[PDB]
Amino acid sequence: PMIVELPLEKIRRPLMRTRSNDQNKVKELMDSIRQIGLQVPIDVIEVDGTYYGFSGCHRYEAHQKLGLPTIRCKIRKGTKETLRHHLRL
Ligand SMILES: Nc1ncnc2c1ncn2[C@@H]1O[C@H](COP(=O)(O)OP(=O)(O)O)[C@@H](O)[C@H]1O
Repeated sequence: PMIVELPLEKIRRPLMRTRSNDQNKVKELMDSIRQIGLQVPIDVIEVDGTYYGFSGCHRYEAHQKLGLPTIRCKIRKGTKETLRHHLRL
């Protein structure tokens, strides 16, 4: 697993419907990343040449509200089942 800087516009976020993000943690992470940068890269799954992200909601929102183009990611080659497992009620 190689850490890659992926643009924010390429990570599909299917769980944005459940975006109960506390702006306090978001702003704390914004300040910390603006200080020392992102330390824990988010988890991204590649399926059929498309990137999906289910964790790292606060970090993603912080990168968005900080005006940063890319974010560090640890990409895992995934299948249709691990993509379907995350999309199961
Ligand atoms: N530069 C950073 N400053 C502060 N926290 C960071 C940084 N990089 C990664 N993190 C991680 O962000 C997490 C805190 O946000 P959290 O809400 O848990 O993340 P998520 O976005 O997955 O919900 C911690 O697990 C922390 O290790």
